[PDB]
Amino acid sequence: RDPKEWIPRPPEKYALSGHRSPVTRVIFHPVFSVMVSASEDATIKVWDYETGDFERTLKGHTDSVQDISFDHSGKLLASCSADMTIKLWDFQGFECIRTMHGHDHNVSSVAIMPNGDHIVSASRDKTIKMWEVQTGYCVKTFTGHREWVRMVRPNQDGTLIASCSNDQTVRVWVVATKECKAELREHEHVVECISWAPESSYSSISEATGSETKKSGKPGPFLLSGSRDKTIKMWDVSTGMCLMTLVGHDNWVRGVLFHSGGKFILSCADDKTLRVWDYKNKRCMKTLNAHEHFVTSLDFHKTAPYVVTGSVDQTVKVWECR
Amino acid sequence: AQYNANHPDFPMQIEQLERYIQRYLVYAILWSLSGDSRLKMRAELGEYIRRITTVPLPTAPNIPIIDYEVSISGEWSPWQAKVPQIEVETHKVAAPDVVVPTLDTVRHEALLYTWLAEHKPLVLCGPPGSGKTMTLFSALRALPDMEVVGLNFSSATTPELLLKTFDHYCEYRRTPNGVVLAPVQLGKWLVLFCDEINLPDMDKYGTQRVISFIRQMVEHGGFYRTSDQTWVKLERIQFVGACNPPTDPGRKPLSHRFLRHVPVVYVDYPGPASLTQIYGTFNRAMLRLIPSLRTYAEPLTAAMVEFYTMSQERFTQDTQPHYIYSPREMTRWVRGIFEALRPLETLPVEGLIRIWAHEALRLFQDRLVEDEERRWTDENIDTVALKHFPNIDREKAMSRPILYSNWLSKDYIPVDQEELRDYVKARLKVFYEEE
Amino acid sequence: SGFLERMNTLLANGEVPGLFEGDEYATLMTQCKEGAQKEGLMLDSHEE
Amino acid sequence: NSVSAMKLSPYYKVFEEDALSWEDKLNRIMALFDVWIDVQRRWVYLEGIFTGSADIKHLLPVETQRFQSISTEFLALMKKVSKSPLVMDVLNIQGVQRSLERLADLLGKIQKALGEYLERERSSFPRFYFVGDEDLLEIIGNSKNVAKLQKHFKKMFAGVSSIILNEDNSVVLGISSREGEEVMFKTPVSITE
Amino acid sequence: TDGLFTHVLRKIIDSVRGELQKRQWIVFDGDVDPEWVENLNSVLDDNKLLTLPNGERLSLPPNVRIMFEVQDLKYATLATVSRCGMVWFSEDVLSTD
Ligand SMILES: Nc1ncnc2c1ncn2[C@@H]1O[C@H](COP(=O)(O)OP(=O)(O)O)[C@@H](O)[C@H]1O
Repeated sequence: RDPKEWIPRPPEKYALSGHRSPVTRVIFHPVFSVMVSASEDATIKVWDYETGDFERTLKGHTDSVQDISFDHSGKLLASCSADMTIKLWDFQGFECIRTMHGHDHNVSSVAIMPNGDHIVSASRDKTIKMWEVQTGYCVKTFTGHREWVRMVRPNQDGTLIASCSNDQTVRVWVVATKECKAELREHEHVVECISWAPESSYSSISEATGSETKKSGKPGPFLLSGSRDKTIKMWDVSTGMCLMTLVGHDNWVRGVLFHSGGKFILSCADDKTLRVWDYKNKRCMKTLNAHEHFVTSLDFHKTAPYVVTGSVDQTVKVWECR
Repeated sequence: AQYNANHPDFPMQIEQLERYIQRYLVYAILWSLSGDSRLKMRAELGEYIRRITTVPLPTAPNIPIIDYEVSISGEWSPWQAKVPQIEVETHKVAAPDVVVPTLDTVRHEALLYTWLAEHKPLVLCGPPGSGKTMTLFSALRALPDMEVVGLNFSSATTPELLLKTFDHYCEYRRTPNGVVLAPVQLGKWLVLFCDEINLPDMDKYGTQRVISFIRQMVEHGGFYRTSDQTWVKLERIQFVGACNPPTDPGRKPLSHRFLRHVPVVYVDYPGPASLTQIYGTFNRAMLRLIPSLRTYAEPLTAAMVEFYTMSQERFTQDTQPHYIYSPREMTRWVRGIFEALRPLETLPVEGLIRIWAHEALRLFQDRLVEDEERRWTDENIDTVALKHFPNIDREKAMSRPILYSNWLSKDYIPVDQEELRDYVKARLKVFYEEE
Repeated sequence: SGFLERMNTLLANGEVPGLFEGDEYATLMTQCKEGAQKEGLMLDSHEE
Repeated sequence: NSVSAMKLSPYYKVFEEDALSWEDKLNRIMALFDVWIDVQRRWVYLEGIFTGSADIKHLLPVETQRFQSISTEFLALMKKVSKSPLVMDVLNIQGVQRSLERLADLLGKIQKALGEYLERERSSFPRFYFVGDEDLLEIIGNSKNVAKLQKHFKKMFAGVSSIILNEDNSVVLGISSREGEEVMFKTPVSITE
Repeated sequence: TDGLFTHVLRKIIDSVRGELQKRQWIVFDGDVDPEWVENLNSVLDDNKLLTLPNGERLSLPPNVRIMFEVQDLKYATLATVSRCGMVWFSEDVLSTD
């Protein structure tokens, strides 16, 4: 097992199935060896991926839960549901310590800042809102999108937050001054998912795309935007140019992310497959028939060689990597 | 005069001028007295001229004179020498721009160029899809000093439709001789292409206002500005018309007073031989994507031509108004197959037939009204395919639920009904909570 | 019937000559410049 | 000034038409060339930025392509001026007036879009921090033409009003102050190397 | 972005249309208070420089003269008075005749 090169394999490890509704998203706990998944039955079930044993359900949401996230310490879980509410969970006690209102429609994303003192969320009211962890007050609103904003994700340092909306555009914002750094629009259809480039991949991205080394030394933040036109595009936030376009998915791309080692791209779509991409050569090695229905999301563990993929068939699967 | 310009050292001599004019005059008479008639009538006029004239004529026993142009040297030369068997590039197969040369095409393009060079108004008459718009646009490519503007006439068309175009593409300027209308640009002649001139309805007294308006602009070189009752003179403006035959439903015959200024050229439907040549070239270029399928170009073209012929005669405007079939359908037929073959790196012969059959249904069956016609199309598609493509898997290519979609794959591939139903049901669930 | 007339020209040509006049035509030229710059090409004349 | 004296002349009445005609041409010459000299100057020190810098294309891709579109049409306009360099013909150019106004506007838009490039360029030479953006663009753009750089050394040095160069203007021989005092470099600096 | 006085001085310094070869005079016709006139301390001193917040420094050409036309100096500080040569125009200079 190469410590930065493992990829998932067709033989699944565990097939966890307790949800009564399609699984929306699946995430890994940064510290503990435990798994958290959110579904459309207003439940957030927590699983252990080493033994595949269900532990507990985090209920309290009225309607379907759309996104969940963890802070850096793993002590807080931020969940957003379609009931216009954002709930903050004390993970040690497994209770809802704060409920956040203010969105005028369905909330489809949520994330905790790397500093851990602020929460960013995006909803169907065409706004991206920011909240305080301590007080639960809305402090900033990022307007400018013309349609439903589906996902919002911050960069490594938390200074920039990216958002993808139904307006077929991907916008990068500056948290400090709320300005739109760039408007990345090349997808011909609605963009579903976004993902940033980890620090271990800037050199690989620069040498793979043929981009010359910059005098500053920083190649610039790189963004991925999977959309429903069955294409995956990698962008240069600094320059606003689409570095490459990945083709090969048979349906709408629902999730995309980098390998922890920054060597491959993992992406799941509605074609019932999970695909591993080589951005070095702009081609796909392995296609995994993950589920019997649409694949809603995927996540890649930072250290352990495990991949989790949610699906509409109400099944959460854990993949060994070899 | 152009010949003398090209030959400054050797001006054209009288005996060459005498020969050239005499051949041209006979060539001019045939195209001026029978250009608005069928091919049979054109041949009949040529026979009558041959029986009475003394000008030297082509010696071909059966080729009509209309197939011979007049060379600048002063000798008859067949039109067949200017229609070479070209090879279209694969990426421009059945494109709107590309025109396959044909005997009728070159004759009309030269005739269209002659009238257009004089800025003389002209009207192309023929059934829809026969090539009236194409031939004119092809001729305008030989005249870089002209800009074409497309106007579509309807039953409610009235002269202000021409007026609003004038403000957009021309400007009114004050001159000492009066108000003169000219295009905003300089040096190019504006050509107003009126696609359906004969639909504008007559009043109860049998007069079309726009036709009289066009007649006024061409005979008197201008019109009247109704805002200030000021005469306006047209400059660098040309009129070109297109229309279906007046006997077609909804069409009205044009006024005789309008017809004197406007020669009419008849563009009939291409014959089976012409259609085979035109779409055989398209098929050969299109089928170069799959080298293993290049041997099927001829049977594919014959099948496309044959089924188009049977469909055209079976369904006519008598039953339903929209039962109009033209080469446009076959152009869409080639486009449909070419798009379905671009992403595929290989395909068996049965797969090509399935795509060929799929496009036939989407073009000739979607507009049929009752089930009897649809069943007729289904049966005859199989018979045509079997007749031109023997010894192939019938069931593999003629599976009745012929469904093609790019929903379940990155490319346009056949999709089974059951998987398609499941996917649409899953999509509908998302469609409910989104839209 | 005028509803169909505008539709008839729009279908075949993709543009209605008698739609944008006066300020509307002047206004249209603004985002036409703005739209062209966004997609990359630079155009200045009203005809292009 | 000469024609204005004709305006007060009592005999101007028999030459109202022609003298007034020259005023229309003379004033239009002034209007055409007042923007021309500026537009020419901007293009001179903007092309040096976009040609002498290799990293500007990757760091500033969107507006670099815009400059080449501006540059080529400026070259196209200047080329046909070279074809007919008569003052009346270039004045009688179809749309010569508006063509320079968009040139002034487009070059201005490009110039305002270089702010972050010049700020980073100041790190290479520390003394560039005491030079305005307009002057710094002139300094970097006109590096090849060192003749016009003599007016900027006073803003970067305490007493170096101007430098002393060889006939080829390729090797720095010394420096000069505002009073004419000169310092002869022991080892002259070559710009070619 | 340059102000009114800076733009006038910068054009003279640039001398695109031969400004330096002329006699340029800048007259400040109005009231003088330390809010704006103290910004000319370096201009009116031996430095002869107009220092801007952006770090740009504009040397005063030898052919330009800074002029003030004022009716009173009840608000001007000692720094402004000491940096300029005073020419007193009593009302008796311009008689009724
Ligand atoms: N020689 C030819 N080469 C290529 N295409 C042809 C040829 N003859 C006919 N066609 C097809 O016939 C169609 C003519 O349609 P069009 O000219 O638009 O009809 P109309 O002039 O009645 O509107 C075109 O789409 C063209 O593809």
